[PDB]
Amino acid sequence: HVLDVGFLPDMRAAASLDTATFSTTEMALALNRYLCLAVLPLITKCAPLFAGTEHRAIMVDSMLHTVYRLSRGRSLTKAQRDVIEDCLMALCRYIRPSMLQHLLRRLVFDVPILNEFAKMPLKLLTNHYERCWKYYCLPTGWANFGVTSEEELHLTRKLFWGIFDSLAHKKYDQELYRMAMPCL
Amino acid sequence: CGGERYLDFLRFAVFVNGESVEENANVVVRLLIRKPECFGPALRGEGGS
Amino acid sequence: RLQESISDFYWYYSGKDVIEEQGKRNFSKAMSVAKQVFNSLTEYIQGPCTGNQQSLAHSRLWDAVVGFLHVFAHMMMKLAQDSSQIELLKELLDLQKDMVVMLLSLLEGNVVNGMIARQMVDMLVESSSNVEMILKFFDMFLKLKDIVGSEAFQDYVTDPRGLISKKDFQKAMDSQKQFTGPEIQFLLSCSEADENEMINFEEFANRFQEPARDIGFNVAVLLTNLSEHVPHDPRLRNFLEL
Amino acid sequence: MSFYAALIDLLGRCAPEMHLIQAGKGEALRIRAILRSLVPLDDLVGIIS
Amino acid sequence: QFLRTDDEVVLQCSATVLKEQLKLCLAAEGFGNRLCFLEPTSNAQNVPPDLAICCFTLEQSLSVRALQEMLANGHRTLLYGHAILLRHAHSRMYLSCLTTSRSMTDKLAFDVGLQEDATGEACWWTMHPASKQRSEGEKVCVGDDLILVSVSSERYLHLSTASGELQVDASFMQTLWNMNPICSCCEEGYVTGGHVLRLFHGHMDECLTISAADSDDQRRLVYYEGGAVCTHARSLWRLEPLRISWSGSHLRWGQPLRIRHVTTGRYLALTEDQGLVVVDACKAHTKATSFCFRVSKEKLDTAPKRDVEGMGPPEIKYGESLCFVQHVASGLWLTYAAPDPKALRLGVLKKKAILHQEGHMDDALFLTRCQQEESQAARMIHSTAGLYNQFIKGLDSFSGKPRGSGPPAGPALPIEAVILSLQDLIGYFEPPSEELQHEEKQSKLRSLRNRQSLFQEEGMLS
Repeated sequence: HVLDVGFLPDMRAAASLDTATFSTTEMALALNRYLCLAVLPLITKCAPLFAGTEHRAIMVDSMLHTVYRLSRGRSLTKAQRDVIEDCLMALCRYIRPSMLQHLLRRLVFDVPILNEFAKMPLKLLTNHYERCWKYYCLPTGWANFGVTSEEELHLTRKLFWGIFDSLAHKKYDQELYRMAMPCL
Repeated sequence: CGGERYLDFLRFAVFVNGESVEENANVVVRLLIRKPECFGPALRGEGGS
Repeated sequence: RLQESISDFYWYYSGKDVIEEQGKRNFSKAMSVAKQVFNSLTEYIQGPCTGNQQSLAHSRLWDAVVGFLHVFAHMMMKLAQDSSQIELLKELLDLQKDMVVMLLSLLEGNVVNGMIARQMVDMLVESSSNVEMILKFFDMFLKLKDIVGSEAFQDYVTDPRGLISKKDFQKAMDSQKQFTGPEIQFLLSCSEADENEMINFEEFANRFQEPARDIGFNVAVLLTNLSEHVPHDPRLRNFLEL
Repeated sequence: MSFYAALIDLLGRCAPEMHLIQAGKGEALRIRAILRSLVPLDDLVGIIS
Repeated sequence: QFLRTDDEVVLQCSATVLKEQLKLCLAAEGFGNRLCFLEPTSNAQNVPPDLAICCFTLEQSLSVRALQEMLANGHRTLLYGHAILLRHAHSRMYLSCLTTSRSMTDKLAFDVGLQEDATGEACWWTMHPASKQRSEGEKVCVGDDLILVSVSSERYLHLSTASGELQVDASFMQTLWNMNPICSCCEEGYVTGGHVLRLFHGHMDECLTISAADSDDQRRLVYYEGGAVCTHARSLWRLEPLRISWSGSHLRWGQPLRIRHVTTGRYLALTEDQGLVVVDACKAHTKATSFCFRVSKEKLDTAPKRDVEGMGPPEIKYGESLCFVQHVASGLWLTYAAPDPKALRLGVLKKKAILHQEGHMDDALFLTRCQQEESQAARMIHSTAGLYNQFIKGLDSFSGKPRGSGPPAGPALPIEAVILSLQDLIGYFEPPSEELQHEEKQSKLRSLRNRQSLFQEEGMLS
C-alpha cells in the first residue's frame, strides 16, 4: 500500500503559492495516516523509505498551504512514531536533517524535529554502529547547539529546553579524521 | 444523487459515536443484503456486475 | 404469542444460573398478564358453555400450555437454588394454579370420552419430560416437612442451640433414605449457608411447604378426574404411578 | 463515486465489531464473513490506483 | 398431514426452462463430491430417477435461541421460524452451506454441499413459510413449499438459473422449497421403498443372484445359486414404487414398482423375447420394467387399484411371505428354466431365472432382510466403479496421442472428485486403533475384513 501510494505524498509536497484548492486531499490523508501510527512492520528497508521519510519531513516543513495546526500535530506524531520501526537504515533520512534541520538553529519548525531526532541517540547508547560522515557531522550539530543557542540565538527557557539534549555515545580520545577542520 | 442524499442519515446513525452498535448494524446490513437492488446494481446486480 | 416470547426469554437466561433484577421485574408483570388471561378463560366456561369447550379442544391452546409447562419446569428448577428469586417462584406457582384451574373448569365434570381427556392425554404424553421434571420437583421437595422430627434426621443434629449446620442435612438424609443426593446438594444450595453453622430450618420449611400444597392438591385432583373419567391408557398409568 | 464512497464509509462505520469482541465473538465475525464474501479486496487497492 | 421430527424427507421444487414445467429434486452422493446437484423427477413413467441420494432425514427442530445455547457447549413437530438439522441417510453427512464460488457470480456465491459438520455453526438451516397465508408459529404441514435460509451464511437456498444451465447454490434470492414425505416411521418386520434384501428360493440356502463380474456376458444373465452369494453383494436388489412421494410407504401384494440392482444400478424387464434381461436405467419405461407381487401364481383379476397416501397397511413378513411375481405386461411368472446338461449341473450350480408362462410350484421366495452398512457399501461400489471406469476411459482418450503445444486431448479429466473419493476410501478401510479395548477392536477388524472381502465379489481391485 505504501509502495502504491507513496507518489501521492510526493504530490502532497506541491505547496509553494500555486495549489491552494486541493486541501481536501491534504486533510483527507491527514486523517488516513493514523493507521500508519498504529503499526510497526517493515524493518528491512527494502522499499524506498528514504522517500517516505523525506515526504513526511518536507510535509511538516510545508506550511505554505493548508496545514491547520491540529493536522500539523498529527503529521508530527507520524514523523515521531516512525522511530519504532526502522533499523538505522534511512541514511538519507538521517542526513536530511544534517542538510535541512540541524543547519536550522531552532528557527521555527526544527525544534520539533530536534525533539524527534533526540530518540535515535537513546538507541545509540551501546548501539548505533556509526557512519563515517554522519559521525563526523553530528559533533558539529552538538557544537552549534552549544554555541549558537548560548549566544547567537536567544536565551529563552523553553527555547533552550526544546532540544536541550546530549546526543553523544561519543568516543574517548577521538572519533574521526576527516578533511582538515580548523574552523568552519 | 438520491442514494448520496440518503445514507448520510444512516452514516449519522453510527458516525460520531465511535465504533457504533450491532443491534442497529445487524438489522441494517441484513435488510440491505436481503434487498441487493439497494446496492448499485452496476456493482451488486443480479448477474454480471 | 405471549408464551412463545416467554420461552425465548427463558432460553436467553438458561445459560445463566442467576437472573438480573430488572429481568425478574419484567417477568413479574408478564406473569400477572397471563394470570388475568387464565382467570378470564376460566370465567368464560366456568359455568359450562359447551360450544366454547368444543371450540377450545380444536384450538391451538394445547401447544401454548405445553410450552408453558416446558418453560415452567426448567425455570422453577433453576429458580429454587437461591432465596432472592423465590418470590418469582411462588408467582409462577400462582400462574400454574390458575392454569390447572382452567384445565379443571374446562371439564366441569365432563363425560367419560368427550375428546377432552383424550387431547389432555395427548398433550400430557407429548409433554412427558417436563411433566416428569415438575413431578420430580414436588415429590422430592415436599419432604422438607416430612423429615421434621424424624429420628434419623435428628440423629446427626450436632447443635445444642438447634441452629444446626448445613452438613447435618447432608449426613442425616443420605444415611436416611426417602431422599436423594441431588436433592440434598440442591437444598443446601437453597439453604442459608451463614458459614455452615445455622439453617433456621423452621422458617426454611415454613416458606416452602405452603404453595406446593395447593398446587399439588389441584394437580392431583386433575389426575384423579382424568383417571376416573377414562381408564385404558398405560401412558397415563405410568404418569399415575409417578 | 460519491455514492459508492458514502456506501463504503457507512459500511466502515457499520463495522461488525472492533477489537473488543472480534477477539471474543464469532457472530460479528459472521457479519464480517458476509461482508467479505460480498466485497473482495484487490479492487479497493485498484480504487487507490 | 405434517412432518414430525426424526422423519425421512426429500426436497422438491419446480423450474420451467423450455416453456414446460419440470419438477427438480435435489440430491448429493457424499463420497467423491461434497457438492450437491439437482434431480429431475418428472419422467417417472418412462425412466426411473435415482431415489436414494435425495433422501435426507430429521434430527432436531428448535428455536434459534436454543441453537445459540447448544452451540455454547425428543419427538416433536416441525414449526416455522425454526432451525433444522438434516442428515444424508446414505453418507451420514449433515447438510450445510460452504465457502466456494462457481458460475462466475463474483459474490457470496457459496456453493452448497454437505460434510461432517455436526458442529452446529452452518449445518443448521432456518425455516420460514412461503407466503402470507401462512405465518410464524404455525404448525407446518405436508406439501407446502417453503423458504429456507442458512444460519452461517444467512442467504436463501438459491436455485440459480445462471448464465450456464440450471444450478443450485445459496447465492442471490429465494426459491420455493417443498418437502414431500418420502417416507416416515415404518413398522417392524415389514418392507417399504428403498429397502434391499436377499431373495431366498427354497427353505434353507438358495437365493437370487447375477453373473459375477469380469465376465463378457455383461451380467444381464440372471441365475439362482446356493449358499455363497447369500453373503455377497450380487444378491442385494433395491425396490422403489412408481410414485415419487410416499415411496417409502409399505408396498402390498400386487403392488406396482420397479426393481433396481444395487451394484450395477440396472433394472429387470422383458424387452421383446430376450427373457429376464437386466435392463439399464434409460430403457426402463414402467411396462417392461413394471412388476408386482403375487401370493400364488393363480389368476387374480388384477383390480387392486386403490390409491393410498399414508403409511398404509403392513402385511409382508420376512421369511414367511414366500412371494411370487407376474410381469404386469406379459403376466409370466418367475421360475428357473431348469436348463442344465450333466457338465453344467455337476459343474457350477447355476440355473437361469426366467419369467415362465406358468412356472413351477416351488418358487416361493421367502425373505431375509439385510439391515446393515453393506447397503452403503454397495452404493459406494456403484459410485466408485462409475467414476473409475469413465476416468480411465478419459485417460484412454489420449493414451495413443502424444499432443503438441495445443489442444492436449478431448474430454475433461476427472481428477479432483476421484482424489477426494480416494482419501475417503482410505479413511473408510483404515484399521482400528491399537489403544482400543480388545472386543471393539475385534468387532471392527471383523467388519473391515468383511468389507475387504466385499470388494472382490464385484472385483473392486482388478
